[PDB]
Amino acid sequence: GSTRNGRDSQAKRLGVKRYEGQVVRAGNILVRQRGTRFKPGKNVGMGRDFTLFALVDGVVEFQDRGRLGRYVHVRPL
Amino acid sequence: RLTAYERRKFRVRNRIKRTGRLRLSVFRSLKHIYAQIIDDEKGVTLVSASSLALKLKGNKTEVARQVGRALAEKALALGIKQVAFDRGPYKYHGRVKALAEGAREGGLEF
Amino acid sequence: MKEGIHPKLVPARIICGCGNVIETYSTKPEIYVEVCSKCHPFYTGQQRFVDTEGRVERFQRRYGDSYRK
Amino acid sequence: ARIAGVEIPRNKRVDVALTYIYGIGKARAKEALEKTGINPATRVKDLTEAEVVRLREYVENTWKLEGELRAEVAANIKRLMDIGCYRGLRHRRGLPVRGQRTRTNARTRKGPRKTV
Amino acid sequence: ASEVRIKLLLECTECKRRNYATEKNKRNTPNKLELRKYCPWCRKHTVHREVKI
Amino acid sequence: MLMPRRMKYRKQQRGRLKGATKGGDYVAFGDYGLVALEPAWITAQQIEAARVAMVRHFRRGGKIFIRIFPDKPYTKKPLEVRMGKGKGNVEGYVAVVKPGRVMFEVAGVTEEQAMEALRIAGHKLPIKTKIVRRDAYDEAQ
Amino acid sequence: PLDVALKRKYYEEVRPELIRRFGYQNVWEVPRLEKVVINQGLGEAKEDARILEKAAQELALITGQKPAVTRAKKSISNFKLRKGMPIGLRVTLRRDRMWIFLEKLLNVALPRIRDFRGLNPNSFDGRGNYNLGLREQLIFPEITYDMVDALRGMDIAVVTTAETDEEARALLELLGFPFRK
Amino acid sequence: RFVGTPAGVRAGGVLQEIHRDILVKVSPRNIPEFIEVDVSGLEIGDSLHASDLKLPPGVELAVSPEETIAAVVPPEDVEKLAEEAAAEVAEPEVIKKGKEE
RNA sequence: CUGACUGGGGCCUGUAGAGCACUGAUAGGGCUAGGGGGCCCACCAGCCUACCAAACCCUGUCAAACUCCGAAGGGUCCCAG
RNA sequence: CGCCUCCUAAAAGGUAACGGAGGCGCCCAAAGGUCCCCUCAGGCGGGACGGAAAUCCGCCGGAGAGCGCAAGGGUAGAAGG
RNA sequence: UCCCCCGUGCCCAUAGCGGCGUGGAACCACCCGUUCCCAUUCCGAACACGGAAGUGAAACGCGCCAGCGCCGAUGGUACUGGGCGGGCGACCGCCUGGGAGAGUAGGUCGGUGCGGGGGA
RNA sequence: GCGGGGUGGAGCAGCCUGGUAGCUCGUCGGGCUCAUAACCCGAAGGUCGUCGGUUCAAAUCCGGCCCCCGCAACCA
Ligand SMILES: [Mg+2]
Ligand SMILES: [Mg+2]
Ligand SMILES: [Mg+2]
Ligand SMILES: [Mg+2]
Ligand SMILES: [Mg+2]
Ligand SMILES: [Mg+2]
Ligand SMILES: [Mg+2]
Ligand SMILES: [Mg+2]
Ligand SMILES: [Mg+2]
Ligand SMILES: [Mg+2]
Ligand SMILES: [Mg+2]
Ligand SMILES: [Mg+2]
Ligand SMILES: [Mg+2]
Ligand SMILES: [Mg+2]
Ligand SMILES: [Mg+2]
Ligand SMILES: [Mg+2]
Ligand SMILES: [Mg+2]
Ligand SMILES: [Mg+2]
Ligand SMILES: [Mg+2]
Ligand SMILES: [Mg+2]
Ligand SMILES: [Mg+2]
Ligand SMILES: [Mg+2]
Ligand SMILES: [Mg+2]
Ligand SMILES: [Mg+2]
Ligand SMILES: [Mg+2]
Ligand SMILES: [Mg+2]
Ligand SMILES: [Mg+2]
Ligand SMILES: [Mg+2]
Ligand SMILES: [Mg+2]
Ligand SMILES: [Mg+2]
Ligand SMILES: [Mg+2]
Ligand SMILES: [Mg+2]
Ligand SMILES: [Mg+2]
Ligand SMILES: [Mg+2]
Ligand SMILES: [Mg+2]
Ligand SMILES: [Mg+2]
Ligand SMILES: [Mg+2]
Ligand SMILES: [Mg+2]
Ligand SMILES: [Mg+2]
Ligand SMILES: [Mg+2]
Ligand SMILES: [Mg+2]
Ligand SMILES: [Mg+2]
Ligand SMILES: [Mg+2]
Ligand SMILES: [Mg+2]
Ligand SMILES: [Mg+2]
Ligand SMILES: [Mg+2]
Ligand SMILES: [Mg+2]
Ligand SMILES: [Mg+2]
Ligand SMILES: [Mg+2]
Ligand SMILES: [Mg+2]
Ligand SMILES: [Mg+2]
Ligand SMILES: [Mg+2]
Ligand SMILES: [Mg+2]
Ligand SMILES: [Mg+2]
Ligand SMILES: [Mg+2]
Ligand SMILES: [Mg+2]
Ligand SMILES: [Mg+2]
Ligand SMILES: [Mg+2]
Ligand SMILES: [Mg+2]
Ligand SMILES: [Mg+2]
Ligand SMILES: [Mg+2]
Ligand SMILES: [Mg+2]
Ligand SMILES: [Mg+2]
Ligand SMILES: [Mg+2]
Ligand SMILES: [Mg+2]
Ligand SMILES: [Mg+2]
Ligand SMILES: [Mg+2]
Ligand SMILES: [Mg+2]
Ligand SMILES: [Mg+2]
Ligand SMILES: [Mg+2]
Ligand SMILES: [Mg+2]
Ligand SMILES: [Mg+2]
Ligand SMILES: [Mg+2]
Ligand SMILES: [Mg+2]
Ligand SMILES: [Mg+2]
Ligand SMILES: [Mg+2]
Ligand SMILES: [Mg+2]
Ligand SMILES: [Mg+2]
Ligand SMILES: [Mg+2]
Ligand SMILES: [Mg+2]
Ligand SMILES: [Mg+2]
Ligand SMILES: [Mg+2]
Ligand SMILES: [Mg+2]
Ligand SMILES: [Mg+2]
Ligand SMILES: [Mg+2]
Ligand SMILES: [Mg+2]
Ligand SMILES: [Mg+2]
Ligand SMILES: [Mg+2]
Ligand SMILES: [Mg+2]
Ligand SMILES: [Mg+2]
Ligand SMILES: [Mg+2]
Ligand SMILES: [Mg+2]
Ligand SMILES: [Mg+2]
Ligand SMILES: [Mg+2]
Ligand SMILES: [Zn+2]
Ligand SMILES: [Zn+2]
Repeated sequence: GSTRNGRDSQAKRLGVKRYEGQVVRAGNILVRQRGTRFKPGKNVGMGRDFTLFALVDGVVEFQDRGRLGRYVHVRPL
Repeated sequence: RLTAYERRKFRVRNRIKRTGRLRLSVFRSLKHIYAQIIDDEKGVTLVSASSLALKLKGNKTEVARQVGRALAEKALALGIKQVAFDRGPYKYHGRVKALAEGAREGGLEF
Repeated sequence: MKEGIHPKLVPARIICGCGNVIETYSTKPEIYVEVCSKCHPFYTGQQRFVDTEGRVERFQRRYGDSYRK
Repeated sequence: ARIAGVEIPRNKRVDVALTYIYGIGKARAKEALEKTGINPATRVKDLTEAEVVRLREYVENTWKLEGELRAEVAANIKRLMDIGCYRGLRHRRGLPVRGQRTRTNARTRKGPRKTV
Repeated sequence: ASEVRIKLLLECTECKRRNYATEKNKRNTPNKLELRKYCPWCRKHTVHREVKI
Repeated sequence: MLMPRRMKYRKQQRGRLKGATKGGDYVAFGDYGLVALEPAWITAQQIEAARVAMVRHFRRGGKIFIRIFPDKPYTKKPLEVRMGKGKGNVEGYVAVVKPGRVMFEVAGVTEEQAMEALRIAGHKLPIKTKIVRRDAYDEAQ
Repeated sequence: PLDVALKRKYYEEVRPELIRRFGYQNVWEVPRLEKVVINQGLGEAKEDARILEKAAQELALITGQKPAVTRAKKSISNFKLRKGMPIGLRVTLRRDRMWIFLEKLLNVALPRIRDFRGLNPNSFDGRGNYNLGLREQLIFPEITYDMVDALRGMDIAVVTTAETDEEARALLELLGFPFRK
Repeated sequence: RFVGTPAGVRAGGVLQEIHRDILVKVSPRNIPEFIEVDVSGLEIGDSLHASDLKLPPGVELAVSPEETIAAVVPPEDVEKLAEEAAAEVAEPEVIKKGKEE
């Protein structure tokens, strides 16, 4: 008796890193994701693996714009 | 169900907003050509200029260059200098290119 | 159109064998045809060429009424 | 195509060429060249566009040719096959029609031998 | 990287030093790679040429 | 007997049997029903036994409706092996049935004809059952 | 622009008679021609001798317009087809060149056709467009027996501005299309 | 109320009453006691529809007339057991994952 | 004084339950390609189907690797005890 | 036996078993940068050779296509051509 | 400050599919041409230019209709944080706080910001 | 439990490296012989155990089930 299965991969620890109303510095990572679950909004960059991070010091805000997707922003302090 | 006109429109307009500038959007109809500079952060138009409002003459292309020198003229009076060109669905050429160059001679920065 | 990829259009003289001449444009200034719209069998109303047959068969034999009654 | 609906062989004498038409044989060739006064000896390449249309016009107008000829003969067998005539069954079973032995030969109607 | 997909270097065609390493498929691209790259020595762009690794 | 003709997956985790039925809880087709009083995995072998029994009473006549279906694959390790070396093999199929479902409904038959086949059917089952007839409550769902 | 017979005939005879039979209340409501597209699904040139400048040279003479290539959308085993392989030609005629082609087509081509018994009544789109096939390109006047290597016909699609087959049928018959039934 | 006894029933069949009512738009002042149905013509397996529904005054149908309403179907038979027990059933085929789908 | 826990407030989530819109499963009915069967034909179409049965519609259901839905909770940040 | 995807995993992250399923040990000189343009699968109807399926015309079709390769996520307001 | 139209946003189908009706003074569109800028793996179809004879036919805008789509209570239930009972179990109850989904009633043939152009 | 296998009627190739089914005998039709065999000349027949999947395309690559050969199954 034997298994032709057995394997799985290392977990990747994805998801939101900073929640709305939290104060972040320029560079802080905000959301780690596979594809654009959330989209970069004002003051928010997106890296080659979809990682949303803050472009300026300030405060996080989320916005759910329907068929336009969900967005993350940073508002200047 | 979108159309090539509509898609092309978003396609350039989306890239313009992302650079955060004031947008010099240009409308070009069969007879006339309009242009307004908009602050998308407020959803608000800050200055306008159009052939139809200036009652201008014949040649559409020179008409464009003139509504262009116009838009700048009103513009610099409001402190507006830096701005970004919204060629909409219109290829940067002809009438639209002409308005753009008019805005440039006027001193508007882009 | 693009230049240098396109055959050039000129006033043309299509001639038929009935002696119909057609005024048109073409890549060749002069052409002769064997047949046209002005003379074709199906075309000219119902000019039923070689056969106005009506079959003729099969009642049509009739040779003759000489078999007796 | 020239006459009639087909383009008869240029480089042959005008009388032979015509027989390259479905419906016109050696007889009908000399027969068309009589009633038009065209030389039976001349090569087809050497017809006047005048001689062409005259020879053209007679032949096409007197006799059923190429397409329609095939069409009637078709309908002729079509009906014979469909009335249930003896000659019909012979066409419908694909066998010969004219009182030939079938026990041997008969190949032209039958086709290559289907050996056993 | 494989037997057919080889590794290689780019040599500055002016100063002859290798400043960049990369790969190619030598079946798909039998000629030597030619590319302009910033050479840190000449301090400008130069046509760089594929050389044996 | 009953079993899926094909499936996305060969083996299924066991899960639970908590709660009353999610649906299937009202007469829908026939005149009378057999409803489950307690939870269980009813096997295809039982469903067919129960079915055959009912047609066997009717002889000629009636219509039988089977409202449950065995889509859950049942696993068993081969006899006398030890724990481990992977999941058992599929050996049969079961219908996951919670309290309150109608499993069988009958039609085109006298009431005593139906009470009795549904009864005989009921003995063939690993659970307690209640026989019910169509009410306006059933009509109203 | 060009004055030609069919273009003229459309406005002069076809237009009014159409307004008669169907009683349109707007000039633009009445049936028009938009485009005739010619096609050569070829594909005999898939591999073999994928040199079909002979037919592009042909179609260019027939229509006074350089055809464009069509290439394979997907690869096909049974057809021996690599995706993107060059398998056909297509020229789109509008306006003046559209008329001139139809003009020669109706006055010349269909007559020269083997045993011609009229265009197919039933090849009507349902939305008022029309399509027809040709077995031979010799059917045209500009292609002599000499300049051809092999028999190659074509697909011909004519688009109307009509909405029903019935207005389309009329527009085309009024122009000069010969229908059997 | 399926008036009549179907011919499909008299040959051994069963009248599968699919809908024992029908949805309907109508004024409160216009409530029918039922709607009668002629099922006497039905065979195995012949069927009536919402289309075949003959409506009382002032009452309009609220469903698609495509909807079937009653059917006459074959009965159970012990004689089918012989085939049904001797009808072969195969082990189930896995819908695939990976370089299989 | 920043702690466990607690109050208010925002943001995050896809479970329990449920659902069948997607991926699959699924009983019966309707409608209906394809075949099988029974009439009539080989002139190629037709007609009947208490036969097996696609797609669609209806009724009714199932699912860790299905979700149009979707909790209680839980995580985190601010102010306060 | 290392690495990736899904489920188990109890709606943050993490989470075991000789639990359930699959993939990787490559590839691309464009399958890379950018500017410009373009929109799919599928269904019905129509069309010479031409077929279930080549190419052509029309109408319906928000994404069921495509994105080299497994799966998930993402995606035509492009990441697809 | 009100009405219509042209721009450009926001809300993200209560905005959509379909059907009917309506608008050309103005604006927009189709439209008239292809000399010129520019353009077609062919085509002035598209993009583009110079235009103003016609037409609101297509498009668009504005209204109307609930067949489809979309939104959707109240009530009740499932489930459940915390607290307790019951069964050999599979499983089942009570208390307190929270509370779906389905379905029913019913709503919907869009609302609103800013700048232009016209009209009262 | 591990490795190998199923291809005209018999027995083997082709599978690894996807596009193309081959060899000997046998069968059938003809010839030599009085006749048969042998021998000579021509010719038929495998849709590759199945169902699924990958692919543009599968005898070939991957999975399922089926049947066959070989080896293993030990301390106990
Ligand atoms: Mg084993
Ligand atoms: Mg194993
Ligand atoms: Mg495992
Ligand atoms: Mg793990
Ligand atoms: Mg891990
Ligand atoms: Mg994982
Ligand atoms: Mg998250
Ligand atoms: Mg980047
Ligand atoms: Mg990237
Ligand atoms: Mg907010
Ligand atoms: Mg914000
Ligand atoms: Mg605003
Ligand atoms: Mg002859
Ligand atoms: Mg005889
Ligand atoms: Mg378990
Ligand atoms: Mg059990
Ligand atoms: Mg088990
Ligand atoms: Mg075993
Ligand atoms: Mg185990
Ligand atoms: Mg087990
Ligand atoms: Mg079992
Ligand atoms: Mg149940
Ligand atoms: Mg019992
Ligand atoms: Mg229900
Ligand atoms: Mg038709
Ligand atoms: Mg010719
Ligand atoms: Mg039309
Ligand atoms: Mg793969
Ligand atoms: Mg404190
Ligand atoms: Mg703290
Ligand atoms: Mg704290
Ligand atoms: Mg708290
Ligand atoms: Mg559940
Ligand atoms: Mg489903
Ligand atoms: Mg439903
Ligand atoms: Mg469950
Ligand atoms: Mg799950
Ligand atoms: Mg679930
Ligand atoms: Mg919450
Ligand atoms: Mg948790
Ligand atoms: Mg908390
Ligand atoms: Mg909180
Ligand atoms: Mg404090
Ligand atoms: Mg490693
Ligand atoms: Mg997890
Ligand atoms: Mg999880
Ligand atoms: Mg988790
Ligand atoms: Mg962490
Ligand atoms: Mg492996
Ligand atoms: Mg390229
Ligand atoms: Mg790319
Ligand atoms: Mg490029
Ligand atoms: Mg298509
Ligand atoms: Mg088609
Ligand atoms: Mg065909
Ligand atoms: Mg086709
Ligand atoms: Mg996709
Ligand atoms: Mg507007
Ligand atoms: Mg608005
Ligand atoms: Mg509408
Ligand atoms: Mg009007
Ligand atoms: Mg309108
Ligand atoms: Mg006007
Ligand atoms: Mg007017
Ligand atoms: Mg004009
Ligand atoms: Mg020019
Ligand atoms: Mg000029
Ligand atoms: Mg134009
Ligand atoms: Mg209109
Ligand atoms: Mg528009
Ligand atoms: Mg209303
Ligand atoms: Mg909603
Ligand atoms: Mg609801
Ligand atoms: Mg409630
Ligand atoms: Mg509890
Ligand atoms: Mg409870
Ligand atoms: Mg409670
Ligand atoms: Mg409460
Ligand atoms: Mg819930
Ligand atoms: Mg609700
Ligand atoms: Mg609406
Ligand atoms: Mg306004
Ligand atoms: Mg105003
Ligand atoms: Mg063998
Ligand atoms: Mg080998
Ligand atoms: Mg090979
Ligand atoms: Mg022999
Ligand atoms: Mg012998
Ligand atoms: Mg494929
Ligand atoms: Mg093969
Ligand atoms: Mg296969
Ligand atoms: Mg296959
Ligand atoms: Mg196999
Ligand atoms: Mg041994
Ligand atoms: Zn003529
Ligand atoms: Zn250098």
